[PDB]
Amino acid sequence: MKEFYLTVEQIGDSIFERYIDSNGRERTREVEYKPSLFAHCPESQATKYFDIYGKPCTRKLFANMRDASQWIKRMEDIGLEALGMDDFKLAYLSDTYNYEIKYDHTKIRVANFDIEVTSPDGFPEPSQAKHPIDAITHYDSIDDRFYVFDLLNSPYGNVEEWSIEIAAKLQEQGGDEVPSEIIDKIIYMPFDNEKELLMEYLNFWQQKTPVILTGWNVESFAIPYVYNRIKNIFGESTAKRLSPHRKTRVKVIENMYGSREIITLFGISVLDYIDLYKKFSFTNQPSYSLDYISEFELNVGKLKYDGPISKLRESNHQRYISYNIIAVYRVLQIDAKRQFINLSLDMGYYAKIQIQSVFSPIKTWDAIIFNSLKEQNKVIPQGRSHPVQPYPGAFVKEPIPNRYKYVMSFDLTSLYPSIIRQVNISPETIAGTFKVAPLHDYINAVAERPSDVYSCSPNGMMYYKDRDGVVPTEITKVFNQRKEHKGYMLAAQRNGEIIKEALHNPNLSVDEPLDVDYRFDFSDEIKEKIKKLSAKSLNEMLFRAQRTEVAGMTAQINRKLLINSLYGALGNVWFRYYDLRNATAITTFGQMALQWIERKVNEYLNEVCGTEGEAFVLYGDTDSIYVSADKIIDKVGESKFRDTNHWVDFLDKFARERMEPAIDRGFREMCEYMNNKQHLMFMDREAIAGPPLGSKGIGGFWTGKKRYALNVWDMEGTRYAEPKLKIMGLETQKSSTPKAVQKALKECIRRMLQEGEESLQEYFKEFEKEFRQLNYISIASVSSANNIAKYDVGGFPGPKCPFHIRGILTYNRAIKGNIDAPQVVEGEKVYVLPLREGNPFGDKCIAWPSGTEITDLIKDDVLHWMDYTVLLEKTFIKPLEGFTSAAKLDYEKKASLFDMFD
DNA sequence: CGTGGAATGCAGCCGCG
DNA sequence: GCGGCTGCATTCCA
Repeated sequence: MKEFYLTVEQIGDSIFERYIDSNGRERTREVEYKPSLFAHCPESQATKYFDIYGKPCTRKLFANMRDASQWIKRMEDIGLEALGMDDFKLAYLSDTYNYEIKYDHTKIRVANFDIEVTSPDGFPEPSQAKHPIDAITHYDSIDDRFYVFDLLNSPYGNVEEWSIEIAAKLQEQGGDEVPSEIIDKIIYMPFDNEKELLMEYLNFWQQKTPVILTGWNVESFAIPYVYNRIKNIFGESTAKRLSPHRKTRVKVIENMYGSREIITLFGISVLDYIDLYKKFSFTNQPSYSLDYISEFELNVGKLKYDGPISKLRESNHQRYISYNIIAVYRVLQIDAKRQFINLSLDMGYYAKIQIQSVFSPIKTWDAIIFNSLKEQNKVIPQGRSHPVQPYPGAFVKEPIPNRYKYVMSFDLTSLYPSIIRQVNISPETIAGTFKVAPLHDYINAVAERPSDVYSCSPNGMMYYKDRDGVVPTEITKVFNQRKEHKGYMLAAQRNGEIIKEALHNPNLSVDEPLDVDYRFDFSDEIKEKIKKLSAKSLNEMLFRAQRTEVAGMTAQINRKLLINSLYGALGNVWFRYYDLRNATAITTFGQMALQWIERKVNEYLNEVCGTEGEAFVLYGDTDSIYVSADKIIDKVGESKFRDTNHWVDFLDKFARERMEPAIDRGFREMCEYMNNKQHLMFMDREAIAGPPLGSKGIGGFWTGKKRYALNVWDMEGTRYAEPKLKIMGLETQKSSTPKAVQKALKECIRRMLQEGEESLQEYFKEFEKEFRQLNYISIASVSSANNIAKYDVGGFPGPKCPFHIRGILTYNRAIKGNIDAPQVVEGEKVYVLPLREGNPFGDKCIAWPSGTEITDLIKDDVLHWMDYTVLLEKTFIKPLEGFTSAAKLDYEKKASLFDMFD
């Protein structure tokens, strides 16, 4: 098989690499890699190397990376550019694997673990690791086994062994309900003392050293804990065995008002699934704990248990171990879904970099570009330093707060990557500048044409139209790849149909499954060849037919990820190809583009509706625009439509046959106006919203920028059986809104958009009448408490102490002198509730930890003094008032008309 | 080290017979 | 007594 790398590290003058050799066996090797950097040389000197600017460079082959680094230093002291890949691991990787990397994940050891540390005090700080590790479940992808290490005796109790039989049983049976899929994949290992446990684990760890290390928070907890626990009990060199090259290093990170340390293990790639999630989930959740995410992704979280976790081992050691096992597994399941590990591997090997760098847009693109330029003997620019100079971004139209009955949204395809291609923006394509006129003079097409020789941008930047830019070329390549892969898909879906006929018209003749490439389209000599084929073996020809299709789908996703993570890199000063003028060129262009089309779409909808100067475009936002179709409906009559689905088709037909052509004509003019290298501005109809035909409901409403709601029926050609509410920015997406409320808000909105004023009123009056009878946890506002002691002057609010930080004070007091009371930990979230004066608590509000009910020590009184009026008014009424005001509706009859004023 | 647009809860001032 | 503003807090469109 092809030979690929697992991990690479540079340890002072040496390259340590773990890799899969030609026979599939894992290997590790040390190499005194000889790096090569480049310097500019005179034309007289003949070479095959030139920088991206065409200037000739002489190649310099150093004896060791140290010398190379030393050289770069001297070059900075003289003031001369030092071209070449400064990251020697990348270079080494480029040379050792100069060909499309093809790996077999089946040979890559992916470890997934979690630990348990019984702690009486607070959270057991990893940097200290003051308490014994009483459990470790470590899953190995190569063996597909869960290795459990159980501590039988510790200063916190001596327990019996964990029963697998009991673990398999049902809850109602006194069991732990550990799934039947992993019940036979468990290997239990109890121990008498912790030293015996740690040393056995560390030993197992040498036998099956992970290549990829994952888990939930394993990088900020698990790893540091185990490492420090071992370093303190045994010495530091023993703790270093966690690294296959016996090298570690502590890193420091400052998040908010404090810091945390992680341990770097040379020779391993740590992809903490919590970070992996946050980066590729693209679904911001209110809580990122495994229990929340697992419940939200798997529809079931981590096992349940009674009493505090710090006492679970002493109270029910059986559930304690099972809870540990299930924790590891829950993460494995989420991955069975999102497949973010694979997403990392295939992405890392594409760019040819350390898998853990998949977290950096910069590192990935620098790696991708470096490899391209290298193939054509070109030398990359020297990483230069740049002052963080904020530049303008996307244009967002200030909407007129109001209701909108019919709406049609349109979006531009990959706006930023597109503009880079169309204008041909790149550090080496800069040709010159030109007298810049007010952006508006460009949007209304009244400014002088920038130039008739160079591709231009509204910020005054001019680019060569002939030469191919380095950046643009590279994006285009990825775009072209995403396409060639949809091709391997939209085909492996049809070639799979000519095979799906296994029972439709089966045959016989028992033999091996037909040998053909399911990817590339089938042949006629093979289409007629599948006649005399066994219907039994015919199934395997569909396993690959279905496999290839997915293999394709799992191909474009990665490509769009790169495409989308380019502008950021390019806009990031630490990027090799960064350039402030280019970033502003891309971005300012986007603005002209979005407002130029706005004008066109308005000019057109007026010259089609007869109107003189109507504002059809009610909102814009970076790359999309929302249009009002009201005038278009009235131009035919709502009565002239059978049902809702009838006026919907009308608009769709109108957009594709009238709008698109208008839009494209328009954008083409702009391309000619800016004398761009190529027309790439493409819009597509996105949504179509409106109220149910013959219903007193309003279309939707806009409160302000980024804040609105629509009732959509057709999203990009996809008609819904039931209209879906598209609420954006409103308080329904606000995690801080108590359930009962945030719920009641969506229903308030729905009634507004599909039923009308009167319906909304009926609901509001109902909800208020049935508010007290709602659960106190449900009607409570959630908040995260940061920096509490800063406003805690002896148990009381300090310098303008926040509302949520106040209640924490009233709480810390009410339970001051109790360890059984749920402790409110800094950096976490808490429930908040107002209190009526005269309350035996001191303050006007109280807040306790989240996901937990108020301690029975003060629960009774809290549930007796919580100010119900103040509560509703602030979380329901106040925000609904925001919606109804903009929508021009009342949520309460007899309201005042003059309120809108003063 | 992955870049700009922008929309509020409170918490305290200041300005007026 | 409540009407302007400003305190950065915190989240979210692209």
